[PDB]
This record gives sequence, C-alpha cells and structure tokens, in this order.
Amino acid sequence: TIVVVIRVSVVVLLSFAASVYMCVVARTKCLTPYALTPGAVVPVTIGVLCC
Amino acid sequence: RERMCMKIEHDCIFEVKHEGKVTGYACLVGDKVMKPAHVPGVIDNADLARLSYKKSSKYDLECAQIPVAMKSDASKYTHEKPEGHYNWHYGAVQYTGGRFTVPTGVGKPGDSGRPIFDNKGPVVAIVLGGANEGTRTALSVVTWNKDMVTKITPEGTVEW
Amino acid sequence: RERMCMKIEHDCIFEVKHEGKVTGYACLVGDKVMKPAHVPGVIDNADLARLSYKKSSKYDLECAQIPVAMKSDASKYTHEKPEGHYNWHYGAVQYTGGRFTVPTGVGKPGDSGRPIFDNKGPVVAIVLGGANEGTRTALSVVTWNKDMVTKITPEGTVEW
Repeated sequence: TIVVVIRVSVVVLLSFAASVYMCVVARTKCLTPYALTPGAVVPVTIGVLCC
Repeated sequence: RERMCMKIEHDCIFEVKHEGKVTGYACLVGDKVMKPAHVPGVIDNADLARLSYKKSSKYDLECAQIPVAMKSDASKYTHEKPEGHYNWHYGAVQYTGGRFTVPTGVGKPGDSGRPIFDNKGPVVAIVLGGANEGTRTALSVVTWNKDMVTKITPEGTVEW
Repeated sequence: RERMCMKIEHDCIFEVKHEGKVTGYACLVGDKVMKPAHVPGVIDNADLARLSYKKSSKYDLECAQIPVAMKSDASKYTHEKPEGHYNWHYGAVQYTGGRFTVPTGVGKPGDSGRPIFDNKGPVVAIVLGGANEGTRTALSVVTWNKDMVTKITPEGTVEW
C-alpha cells in the first residue's frame, strides 16, 4: 500500500516541476532581446506577463 | 575627421580590469550600460559593479541600467544607416552591402568594446573581433533594427 | 585673504569614504583627530581606521587620538574670539552676537567637516549644516570654552 502510493506521488510532482521548468525559459527567450535595446517599445503581446 | 570625435570617448569609456590588467572596454549608451561579456573581469569603478546583470550567451552581450547620478553622460544613437563613410578610434571605416570594411591589421586582440560613429554625432554600433581578408578587413559587429538587436558574423573569423 | 589659507588644508584634511564615494571630511587638530559622526563611512587611509573611537550621539561628534607618526601635522587653535572677519574654504565669514553669517547658498549638502580660521593662523571651529535665511545664511557650528565644548543650533535648520 505504501509501495504504490509513494511512487505515484513522485511521478506526478516532477512532471509538475517539469512543466513549469520549460515554460519559463520560453518566456525568457520570448522576452529577452526586448530587454536589450536602448528603447522600451514592447508591443502589445501581454499574455506573457510583460514588465 | 578627428576634430569632432575625440571628446566623446573621454566622456563615455570605462574599461574592464582583471588582476590589475586591462583587456576590454565598456560603454554607456542611452539608458543602459553596455559590456561585451566575452572577456572576464571587473569594471574599474567603485560602485556600479554592485549591479544586476542579465546574461544570454546566445549573443555574448551584457547590460545593466545606469543609476541616476551619471545618467546624463551617454551619447546619442539611431538606427538610420545609409552606406558611406564612418569613423572610429583608428581612422575611417567604409560600409555597404551589410558589410563593414577597413584595411589590414590595424586592430589587435584585446580590443573589444570600441563604438563607431557617424559624421553628425550619434553612436552607431559596437565591434567584437576580426577576420582575415587579404587586403581590407572583415568586422564582427552587433547592431539594431528599428526594434530589435541583431548579430552578424561572417565566415572565417576569430573572436577577439 | 587666500594667500595664507591655502597651504593648510593640504596638510590637514582627510575625508571619508563609503562604497567608493566621498561624502564628508575629516580634520586633525591639536592632539585628537576629529570626525563629525553624522555621515557613515570609513576614512581614506590605511592604518588609522584601526583605532578606538568614543561616541556620544548627544553631540554627534567623534574623536580619537593621533598615533605618534604624523602627530606633528596638526594646526594651532585657541578660544579667544572677538567679533570680526573670518575666513573659510569659500570666502570670508562674519561673526557677532553669537551668530555666524555668510551670504546665500554657497554651501551644499555633502559638505560637513570644514574648519574655519582667523587671520593670524590658528584654527577656530567646525561646521555642521545650514539654515534658510532670506539673504545671509545661518550656520551650525560646535565650539569651545576655555574648558568645555559646546553646540549651538539655531532654529529652522537642516542637518547636512
């Protein structure tokens, strides 16, 4: 009973941990060249939590 | 050709240090301070090395934001660039076809961080390293759109 | 009026540093070294920052004793003070009625630690901050009796 319940708990949470892990680095790459210019003309692409 | 340029780098150039030995350079442009992250080291000033930095090795650049004290000491800049003569720390550079040129070997390793200008005053772009040519050299520069930054890197170069 | 004064501060002025940024000043008078403890920071010398300090926030002053090496580099001083002209780093100051004066706004924040003199040579006293006046400013100075130290602080001032 234990031997099932602990393995199902750990296969679920790392995938939760996986899912958040790569979504942010997309938000990083989708954002980051806009950070670099001397000019703050970010377009209306706010679905991605713009600064 | 040098009578307009010379005052500018005295206002706008710091360089990097590592083990009491300069290797690179650093600029201060617009609103954000600039460093080409290729070279290791620390900037040669007391306070602004205490700053936040945002790094992407995809471009090998590095910026931060200038604190409000010496914010009014940076140059002007634009993106409009027709072909023609332009200028830099060791002379005059020609540009066309998306291709920058200057004659042979007047640049060395240990020289990244040199901004380049126009005639009428704003700063334009910033250099990285060199490439062999025969006669008139190839460059390695990162530059700007109306909206975006961009690298161009022609074949057969060496990263200074 | 400046032909006697100028040599003195070159002998007798160190200043304070905090994060590679000067803000205050420091003097060396008689037998005891002086610092107005209002400003944070470290003195800009190697060794004598390793010293004992005695602090009372009642006066906002700070002293220590000079080690014997550069002990013979401090000014002279007295307590005899008739009214008349006196002098400082930005001109000539007038004093009477227990009230020091100089005209408008020739002092800034970030300027505590400026000693003030006589004609015939000894140092007199030491400044803290300013106060609005209309035309000729009010000061904020700590000074000496025959035997005791004393603060005077007129109304409506700002601590520089």
